[PDB]
Amino acid sequence: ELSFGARAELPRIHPVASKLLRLMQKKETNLCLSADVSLARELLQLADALGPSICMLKTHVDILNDFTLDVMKELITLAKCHEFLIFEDRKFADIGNTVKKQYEGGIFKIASWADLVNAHVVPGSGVVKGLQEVGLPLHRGCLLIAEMSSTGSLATGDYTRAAVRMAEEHSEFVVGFISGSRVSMKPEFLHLTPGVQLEAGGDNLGQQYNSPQEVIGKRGSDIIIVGRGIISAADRLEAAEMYRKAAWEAYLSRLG
Amino acid sequence: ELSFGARAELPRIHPVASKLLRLMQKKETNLCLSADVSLARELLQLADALGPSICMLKTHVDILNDFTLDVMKELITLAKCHEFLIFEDRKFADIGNTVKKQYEGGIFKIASWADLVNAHVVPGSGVVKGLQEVGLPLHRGCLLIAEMSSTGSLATGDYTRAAVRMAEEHSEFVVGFISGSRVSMKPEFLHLTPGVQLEAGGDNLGQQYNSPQEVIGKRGSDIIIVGRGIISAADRLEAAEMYRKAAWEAYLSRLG
Ligand SMILES: O=C(O)c1cc(=O)[nH]c(=O)n1[C@@H]1O[C@H](COP(=O)(O)O)[C@@H](O)[C@H]1O
Ligand SMILES: O=C(O)c1cc(=O)[nH]c(=O)n1[C@@H]1O[C@H](COP(=O)(O)O)[C@@H](O)[C@H]1O
Repeated sequence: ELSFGARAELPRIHPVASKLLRLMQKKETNLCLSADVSLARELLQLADALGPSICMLKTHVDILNDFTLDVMKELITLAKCHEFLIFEDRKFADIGNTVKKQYEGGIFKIASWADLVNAHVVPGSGVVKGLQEVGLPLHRGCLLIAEMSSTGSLATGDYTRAAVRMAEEHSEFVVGFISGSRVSMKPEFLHLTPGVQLEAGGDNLGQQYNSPQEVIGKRGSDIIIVGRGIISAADRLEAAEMYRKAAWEAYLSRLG
Repeated sequence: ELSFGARAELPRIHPVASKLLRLMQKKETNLCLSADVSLARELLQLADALGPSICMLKTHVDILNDFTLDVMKELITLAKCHEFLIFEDRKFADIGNTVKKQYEGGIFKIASWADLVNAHVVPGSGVVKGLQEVGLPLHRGCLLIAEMSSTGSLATGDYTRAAVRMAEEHSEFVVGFISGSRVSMKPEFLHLTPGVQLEAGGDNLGQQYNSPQEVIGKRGSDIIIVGRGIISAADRLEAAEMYRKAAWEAYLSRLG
């Protein structure tokens, strides 16, 4: 098993994956903040304060009440300052012809500011082809949703295998997965795992939590995605540091 | 098999489904326009001119370059004038806690103007529970994506059966499906079928077309969803009338 720094140099590595893996090793962080807030001011204050602690800030641009492209300009300034990627968790899931417009256009112009986006594999490989026609020219990357954290998820068995095949057949653009575990044996591919908290539990709408030690250490994922475990805490900086140290040590102990 | 008018009166019918079925029978239309345009002025001119020909106007609010809530106010005025429902084809596909905010909030406030939305069933029933916590109080309906029109679709076999079970277990809010065929034997549930053109063919990004006669007449669906077959035509009114007459006669001939 290679370190994040060594994976950053693999011959078939995507440039976006390389950039991410380099800053993970430099900063000793494999934490992605899920910035699930409705106010631009809170998004930007979290990005600035937690920037040093995170490898990635995950957005849902569509829940931001005061979205403007200028808010995202301010977010990019912080991403460059503190060295983290921006991941818009848009979960594209339409035919190729539709998702290309949803990615490039509308009010959000997601491709103009998001290093990474993700997509469901249920519509077939046209979802990836449509996205890649915008994303490849704009030097972006994509994650495929191979497993989900929610109760009743149908992303199991043959579905997960189909997501891995689709990623591996589109390595020019697909850099990894949203998954609960290592699903690809190819080290060029990032595994990002949501549904993470230090304590056992869930929410009232099907979210299920596992710990950083379980998903990084036992299940072999690379990055933890954490929302409420940080966002709902009083001191979001110390919460981010707890999650960072948990995920980083779990990674180190798997490397041996 | 019951007429649309008789289905509108079924004991377990959802109010949104009833409203739709009534106006389908009154206007002799089972055509949903897929208004896949980037300009508000073109969206509203199509809604006004084609309103009399359609039972439903399907939006992708996220590809509209000049979206404002006022554009949607003007769209509702036309929907009320010409009697059609508004369906935002957002394909919600996240955990319940996330989709409730994506449905109610952000810039688009989808629940404030959309009669219908749709959701993928891949995350489990939490996607429906989250949406229904916004949609039930706002008297809205939801369609579940049981089958998809695109090449390589994984929405087959057990997946389609899971979508039908999920719809049937959430009949307070789920009024039907996006499907290629009749998938539910319960007549209270609408079947809407995209991937429709009069001529054989497809697009370059995995879209596959079948005719109105095939999907309404042979496959037993209720409503055709048509985008480019109308939108790319020079005379979009006559194109809409051709699709309306095709879908309506296919429906009548199945009734006998
Ligand atoms: O794509 C994701 O990040 C995602 C996939 C999934 O399987 N589960 C999942 O929870 N998510 C997202 O990750 C975040 C989880 O947030 P918390 O449950 O608050 O930690 C939310 O923004 C979800 O939309
Ligand atoms: O939800 C849908 O309407 C949808 C599901 C699906 O399986 N296939 C499908 O094409 N659609 C949508 O229906 C429309 C099809 O448009 P045309 O291919 O131009 O007729 C697009 O807006 C798609 O996003």
